[PDB]
Amino acid sequence: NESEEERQFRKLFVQLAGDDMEVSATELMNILNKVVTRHPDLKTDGFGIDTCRSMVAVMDSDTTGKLGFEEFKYLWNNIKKWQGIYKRFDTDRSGTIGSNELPGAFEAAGFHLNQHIYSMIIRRYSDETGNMDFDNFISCLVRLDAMFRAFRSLDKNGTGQIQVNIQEWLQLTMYS
Amino acid sequence: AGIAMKLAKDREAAEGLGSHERAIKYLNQDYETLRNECLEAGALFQDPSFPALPSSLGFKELGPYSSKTRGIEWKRPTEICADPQFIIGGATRTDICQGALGDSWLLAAIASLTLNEEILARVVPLDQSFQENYAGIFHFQFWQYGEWVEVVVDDRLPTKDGELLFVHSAEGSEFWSALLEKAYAKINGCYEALSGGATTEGFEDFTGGIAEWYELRKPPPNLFKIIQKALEKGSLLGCSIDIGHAYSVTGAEEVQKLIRIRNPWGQGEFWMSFSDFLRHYSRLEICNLTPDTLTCDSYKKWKLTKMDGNWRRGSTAGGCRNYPNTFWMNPQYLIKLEEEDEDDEDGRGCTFLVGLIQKHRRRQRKMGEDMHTIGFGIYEVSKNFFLTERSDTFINLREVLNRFKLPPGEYVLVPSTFEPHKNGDFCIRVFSEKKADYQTVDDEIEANIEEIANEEDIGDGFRRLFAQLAGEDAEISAFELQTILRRVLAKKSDGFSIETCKIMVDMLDEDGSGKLGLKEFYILWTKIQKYQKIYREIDVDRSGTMNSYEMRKALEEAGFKLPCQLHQVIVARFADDELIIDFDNFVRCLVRLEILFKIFKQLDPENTGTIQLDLISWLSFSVL
Repeated sequence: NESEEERQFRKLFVQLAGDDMEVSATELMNILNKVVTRHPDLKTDGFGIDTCRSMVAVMDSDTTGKLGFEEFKYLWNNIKKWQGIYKRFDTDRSGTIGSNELPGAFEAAGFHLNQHIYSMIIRRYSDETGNMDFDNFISCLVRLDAMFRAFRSLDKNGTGQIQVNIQEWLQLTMYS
Repeated sequence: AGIAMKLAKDREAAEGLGSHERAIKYLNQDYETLRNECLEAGALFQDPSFPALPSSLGFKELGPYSSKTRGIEWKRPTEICADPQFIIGGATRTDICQGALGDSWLLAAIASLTLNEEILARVVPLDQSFQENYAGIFHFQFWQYGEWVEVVVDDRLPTKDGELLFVHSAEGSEFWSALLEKAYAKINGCYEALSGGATTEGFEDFTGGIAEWYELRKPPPNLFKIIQKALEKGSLLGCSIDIGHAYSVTGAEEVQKLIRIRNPWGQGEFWMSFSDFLRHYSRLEICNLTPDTLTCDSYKKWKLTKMDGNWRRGSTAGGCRNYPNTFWMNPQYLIKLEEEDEDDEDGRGCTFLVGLIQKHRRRQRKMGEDMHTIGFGIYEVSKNFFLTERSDTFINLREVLNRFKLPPGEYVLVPSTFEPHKNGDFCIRVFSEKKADYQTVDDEIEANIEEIANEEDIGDGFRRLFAQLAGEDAEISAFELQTILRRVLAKKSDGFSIETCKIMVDMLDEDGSGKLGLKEFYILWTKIQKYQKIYREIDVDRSGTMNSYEMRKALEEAGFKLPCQLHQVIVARFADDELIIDFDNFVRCLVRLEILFKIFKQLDPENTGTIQLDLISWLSFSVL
């Protein structure tokens, strides 16, 4: 079954929503920021409400703005893996990851794109100096993962392509 | 997870997935595939998803630690009798019965499947047995809130001292009934979940039809006509005396008025005056079959329609006139009755049945529990404004059904919860004498955005202050943008978030630089003025904010009309708890919504409504 980090988590869920076992985006925020931001080997103020809302959004296929526990376990897992990666690259523990290392970071993450997408991603999620922080690194990975998966989902047979109508599109990109 | 899961499911359904002939595979287990594996590996199937342990029994009344589960030994049929049979043909009666554990409403609902072969097959595959390709595995088909779901189970039945503790044949030889009940418990989480059941739900879940029920102490008029017309449609009628034997109505004639009663436990029947029927029994349950259920040449069937929808706190959860402020916000449907019911006695009209069943929710632990108080109103005659023939009937049942005979025309159906602000899903079905037309009544997708034409004009001061702000490149960044607007709006909500500003830039750039020029800053400023107006004119009580429910209004003013689903999406994603949408999110949504349309339009040159993307292009547009 599940594990010690999870049951401890399941705990917080029960107390918060009994048999509903779902969490709000702001509830999610409080939880994770009691866990990720509190360690001397990772400089971060934690995740922000917008980062959390996007987490709930990409993980919630019922349109209720509530994150389910099974979904949260999946998410946490990814967050722990990407957590390790962020440490491997925040060398001076500066709080961010240099603009030149990021491409290798996303690649250590399994996401193989091209120098242009990162020259789109970096520019889109970094601060003005060109560097990304823990919050944004995670935030960006959640979506890359979300959209990788959606693509697989709408491509049952494995044709390297998907077709979508205006309705499917607005849902796929609005709720994220 | 993700709406892409739902979007794939919808697609599958649109092609038959969920129909009786292509039943959804519960927990993805595929009967054959699992069977054949147990054969090759020469073993007897054991269900991973619904193991033979206490958890498959209960959690409270029948939970571990409880002295009711102490002693139970799961055993297969082959070990409880010397040649167990799945089903014995040539039956003229049934001998089903319960064990020490196991509800009685099951006898009733299960016994009713013994009267018609065709109705039993539908829910109990006939090509099964303990002889042929046996491997300790059986499947069954149940109807679930609209679609069919195939379930699998290993034949391990709970026993306590060589005696089934639930549903079993009296002669202890047949086993389909015991298995059908095991399966039904699985798809319900556990045997204990069946404790709070009701024959009407069983009838539905076992056949896929709609069930009218009548307390005989307050019968509707022309009941005898209803019964007679149901029997003609091959409907399943059952009656009883409740406060314990379930009988069925198998005949009704005028020669006086007579209804024939049959005991599924005898092989015999008998007639009685309609008068006695009305006085002896206390409940009549009519299970009205869908038109595909029976194939027996001409048995005369109903015409069926069914739709799906939901209610979501903050956007679509109003319901019940009593709440005029939100009522018009629930989903809305339209029924079109043409040909009337044929002659006989009473006046004219079109007969039809309407049922609204609320789908399963996470916290439902046992059947019949934590059910929402539902109901629906009907009105005689885009998405209808607060400017909106029966209605009423609001109970907390998993389904509310009303029978009607109305003059041919168009009516508007408004399903809803009693109180507003409650999340739940649902399915509506309409059974009718003659062909009727269903149709959703909602806003079609539309975006009509005002295209400002910057051009000359643009002031002297404006231009000057800009230059003294744009730096060497005469352009600013999303970061500089934030700070510039923060100062301005500082003098409602206190500042645009940095994500808001970045998407602004992605929208107005077009110069492909990551920065906004003078003309591009001008347009933004213009659009930023509009938003400020709209937001202001909605906040009629100057509170500095807006409420989730006003969004539909606001979107329309910004040039947008969207379907209920997208409105749910928008409030779920941008409104905070306590359904309030601040100004930053307010414009975030508008900018985002506009950019998403422009992009679709660019990727759809032919203007076809659908775009074809590959993996790499898909990631680029999904997140940039």
